[PDB]
Amino acid sequence: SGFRKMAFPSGKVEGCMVQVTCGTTTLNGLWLDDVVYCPRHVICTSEDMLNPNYEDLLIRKSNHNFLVQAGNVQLRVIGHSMQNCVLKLKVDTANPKTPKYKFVRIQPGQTFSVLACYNGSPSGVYQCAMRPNFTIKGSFLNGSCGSVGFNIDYDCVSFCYMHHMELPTGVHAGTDLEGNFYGPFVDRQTAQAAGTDTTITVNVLAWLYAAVINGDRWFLNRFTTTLNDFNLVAMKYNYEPLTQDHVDILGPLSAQTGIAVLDMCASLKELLQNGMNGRTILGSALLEDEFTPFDVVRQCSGVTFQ
Amino acid sequence: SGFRKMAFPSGKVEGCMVQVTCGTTTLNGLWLDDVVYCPRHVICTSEDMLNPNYEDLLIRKSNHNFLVQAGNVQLRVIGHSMQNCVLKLKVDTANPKTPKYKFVRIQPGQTFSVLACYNGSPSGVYQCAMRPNFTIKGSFLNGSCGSVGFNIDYDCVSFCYMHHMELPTGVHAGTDLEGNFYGPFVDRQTAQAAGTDTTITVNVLAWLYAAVINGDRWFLNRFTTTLNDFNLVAMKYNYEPLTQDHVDILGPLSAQTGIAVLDMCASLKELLQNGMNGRTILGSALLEDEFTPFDVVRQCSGVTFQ
Ligand SMILES: [K+]
Ligand SMILES: [K+]
Ligand SMILES: [K+]
Ligand SMILES: [K+]
Repeated sequence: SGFRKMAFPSGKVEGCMVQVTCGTTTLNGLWLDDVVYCPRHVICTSEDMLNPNYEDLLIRKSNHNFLVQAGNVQLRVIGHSMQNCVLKLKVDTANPKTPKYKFVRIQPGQTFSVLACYNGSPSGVYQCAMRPNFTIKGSFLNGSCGSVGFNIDYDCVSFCYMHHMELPTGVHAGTDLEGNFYGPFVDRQTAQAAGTDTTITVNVLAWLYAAVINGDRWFLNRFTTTLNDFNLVAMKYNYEPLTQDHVDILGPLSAQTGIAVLDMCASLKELLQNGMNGRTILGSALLEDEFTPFDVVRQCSGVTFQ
Repeated sequence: SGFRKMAFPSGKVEGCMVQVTCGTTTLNGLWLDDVVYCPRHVICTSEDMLNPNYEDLLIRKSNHNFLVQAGNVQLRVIGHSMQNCVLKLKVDTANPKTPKYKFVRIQPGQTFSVLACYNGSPSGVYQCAMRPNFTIKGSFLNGSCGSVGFNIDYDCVSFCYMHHMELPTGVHAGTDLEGNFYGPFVDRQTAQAAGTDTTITVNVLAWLYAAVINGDRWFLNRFTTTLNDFNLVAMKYNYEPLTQDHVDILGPLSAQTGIAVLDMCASLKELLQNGMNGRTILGSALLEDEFTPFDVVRQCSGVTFQ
């Protein structure tokens, strides 16, 4: 039945994307009700970026400094405020296409769909994971800033990511929609080290469950392990520790397949130690770690979105 | 920076997905104007499937045998016809969300976005390739039939695929939206061998160009080759022949990178012969072949969609 990097449908988010211009910067903004959210670095010139005082830069801005275009329609900015690193432009018009939404702060490991936009217009949609070092390995160009990551539960869009910058290593960094960066990053043009990246253990397990649901059973082995002995081996291969919360979230998949998490863990231990012997799991020769337990359930059980 | 399996935004297609029920079979249909398109095997019982006479089964169907639900809204079927393997249900209501669209028959190697649906509701969106054996390596479950593949050019949705069946090997087969199967497949429960699957050479090349644009240069080697000497090696590794047309299509990427196609070919030759030596290209330990030259340009140049 197959298994793919599968994104949410983008329709609900497409209707919220606007173009926001200030000074020499055009990026994207998120139009929900009568508010447009965008990265506040839109207010900076090249020179401001080196050491911005955002409180002072904003005081010196006026509503008229901001041009927001929604399609062929200029939105008039009637107010402006700043929440952490997100700029909130109050506009004259509530988006008639505002979906049900929440703003959620996700954890490292968790995945979301990205709607990459340029000039307020969607370019494409792809699935991403928040890396343990709070970066995301996006596909973003110049003008992508303001693009958002989201999940959908039933009819509710949970916005969890807004893109702010690309680091020198080519990976991306951003905020929740309350404006707080994921990770030790600041919206300043100053050198900033991503922490060292690790592998999202709980996701690799989830993906192995996915492999079992799709028939692949070769990696199932006769060994068993304790959580602690597993985490010792994990550590050595630059894997995130497996928590009890992780074991609990894998519960559904363990019940669906009948294979216990610690059993699956022992199978992963051996994959880590010995390798794959030129075999593949779900078409991959590497252990894939950008699928959450929930992502697997949703793809393997057929969860739809209203 | 970065490179992902990136699907078109699904919004324009989300509004066309309906639920079509007939007897006990529920699948998806495509609601464009006052017509709903779905796979005609929806009219078959388990027993009909073994050797259906579709002309006769349909004559014995009535408009009232078909339940079409669009959201929480029953569409009344007021007519039914059959085009090859697609059922066309005339309904009382033109879809108010019908986009600009064409129905296009794609060729093997070309890619498209799939909006996987169940019960007329989208589950996810992902990028796919028409395999050289006219199958697609989808992610589809029971009830996915009627789900469509599409591309978007400016504001126009080109529908190119409608899902009809899964083969025993777990790969999928379907029709264009005129109802003609891709490949030697029939909407009948009779054994059907997919031809042997080969690798889409021109796409692997395009993806290597993508790798070069994203900095990866290790696989570039000092060798060069003739097209014919390349195709001899390709054959041995189950790669599609490289045509002159393929070399011409890769022109843009060859110009962007400055690496000539035959030069890139020699780099692929070596990858095929020697392997990767535990190195990776764009995070992958396998040669990826589900990105067209155009897909690479589009993602690396940032083309948007309205
Ligand atoms: K600016
Ligand atoms: K075991
Ligand atoms: K495409
Ligand atoms: K070369």
